[PDB]
Amino acid sequence: GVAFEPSVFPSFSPISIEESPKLSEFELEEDQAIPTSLSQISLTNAILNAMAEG
Amino acid sequence: KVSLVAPHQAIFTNKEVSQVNLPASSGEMGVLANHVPTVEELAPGVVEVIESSGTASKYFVSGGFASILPGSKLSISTVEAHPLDAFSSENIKSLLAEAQKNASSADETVAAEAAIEIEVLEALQAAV
Amino acid sequence: MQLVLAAKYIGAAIATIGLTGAGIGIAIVFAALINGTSRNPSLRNTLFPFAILGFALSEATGLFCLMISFLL
Amino acid sequence: MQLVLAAKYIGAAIATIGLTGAGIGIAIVFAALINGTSRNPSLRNTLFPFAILGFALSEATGLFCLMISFLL
Amino acid sequence: QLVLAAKYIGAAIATIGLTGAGIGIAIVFAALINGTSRNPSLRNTLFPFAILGFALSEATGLFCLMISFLL
Amino acid sequence: LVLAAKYIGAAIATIGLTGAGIGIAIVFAALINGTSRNPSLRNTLFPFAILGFALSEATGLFCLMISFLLLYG
Repeated sequence: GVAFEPSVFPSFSPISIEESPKLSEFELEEDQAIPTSLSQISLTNAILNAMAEG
Repeated sequence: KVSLVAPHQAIFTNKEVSQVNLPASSGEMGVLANHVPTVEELAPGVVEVIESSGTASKYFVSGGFASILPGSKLSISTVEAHPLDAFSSENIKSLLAEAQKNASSADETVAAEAAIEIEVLEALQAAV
Repeated sequence: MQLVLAAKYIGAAIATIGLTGAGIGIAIVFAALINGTSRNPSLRNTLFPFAILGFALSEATGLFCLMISFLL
Repeated sequence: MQLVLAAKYIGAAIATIGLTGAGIGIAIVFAALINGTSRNPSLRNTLFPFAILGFALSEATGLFCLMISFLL
Repeated sequence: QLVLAAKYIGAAIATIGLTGAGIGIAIVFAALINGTSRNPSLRNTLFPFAILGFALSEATGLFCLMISFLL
Repeated sequence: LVLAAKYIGAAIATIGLTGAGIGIAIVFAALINGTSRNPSLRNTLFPFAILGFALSEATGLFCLMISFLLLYG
C-alpha cells in the first residue's frame, strides 16, 4: 500500500488453449465455439485485472 | 465446498457448503458432495445452494461457466449474482415489453440483441 | 403318446428364447448405475433403492417364462 | 420312438438362442465401467463392487437356459 | 432316419447365439479405445478390465458351441 | 431325411453373421471418431484396431465351420 512493481501476465491464443495437457478432462462441446470462446474471454478478463491493479 | 466468485464480490469463497443447484446450458444440474469434473456453461437461471438444512440462498445468476474440479471443488464463476428478493415486479415488466417491440424491427445487431433479452427476462419473472 | 411327447420338448425350447429380454434387462439397470455412481453420491443411497427395486421388476419376465417351459 | 428322439435334438438348438442376451449383457456392464473409471475416479472400489455383482445377475439367464437344453 | 435328420438341425439353430458373443467382443473394445485417448489409460489400469471383461463375454459362445458339436 | 437335413444345416447356421458383420463396424466407428480428437494416429488406436477385430471375427469363423462340415462330411 505504498510501493509497487511492474509485473506481467501471459495470454494464450485459440491454438494453445486446445493443445493443453489436461484439456480433455472437462465436458466441453466440440461442435460449438469452446476453444475460440475461452481464448477471447481470457484476453478481456486479463485486461480488466491489469487495468484495475495498475 | 463451493467457490462462487463473481466479478464484484465473493459468495462462497471458502469451502463451507453442501449441495448447490445451478442452471447450466444442458439442464438444471446440481452438485453434491464431490461432483465429477463436468465444466459446462451456465445459462441465465437460478443458482440455489442448499446450506445443510433448509437454509438455501436463491441467487439469480446472469450466466457463466460452472466449473467442477476433481478434488471436491465447485467453481461457479458468473458475471452477476443477485438474490430473488432484490428485483421488483413492476420494473421488470418495462424491460420485457421494450425488448419484444424492438425485435425484428431494424437491422444490424439491434434485432439479434432483443431476442436474447426477452428470453432471459421471461425466465426470471416466472420464478417469483 | 408320440404327438404329446414331441410337443413338450419343443415347448421348453421355444419358451427359452425370452432370455434375451431378461438378460439384457439386468445389464441395462447395471450400466446406468455404474455410470451414475461416478457423479457422487448415489452409491449407498439415492440410486441404491432404485437399483434393487428396478432389478426385481425386470427379473419377473424371466421367472414367469421359465415356469411354462419346465411344466410342458 | 422316432418322434421322441427327433424332438430331443431339436430342443437343445432352439433353447440356445438365448445366448445373445447373456453374451451382450456382460459387455454392456463392462463398457460403461471402463469409460467411467478413467475419470472420477478409480477402479478398485465403488464401481468395482457394482461390476462384480452386476455381471453375476446378468449371467443367470445363460446358466438357467442351458440346463433345459442339456436335459432334453 | 428321424434321429439322423435331427442331428443336423441341432447344430444349425444353436449357432444363432453368435450374435451376442460376436458383438460383445466389439462393444467392450469400442469403449476402451475411445476412453484411452482421454489421457492416459494405456499401460495396465484399463488393460486389465478389457482383458478380463472380454473373457466373461466370450464364455457364452464357448458354452453354446459345446452342445452343438456334441451331436 | 439324411440328405435333406444336410442342406438346411448350412442355411440356418448362417444366422450368426449379423454379430460378426456389425462387430467390425462398431470397433471401426470408435477408432475413427477417437482418432480425430488429436492425436491417436501412429500406433495406440491403430494397433488396437487390428488386434481387437480378431476377437470379434472369431465368432464368424467358428460358426461357419459347423455349416460347411454338414454339406461335406
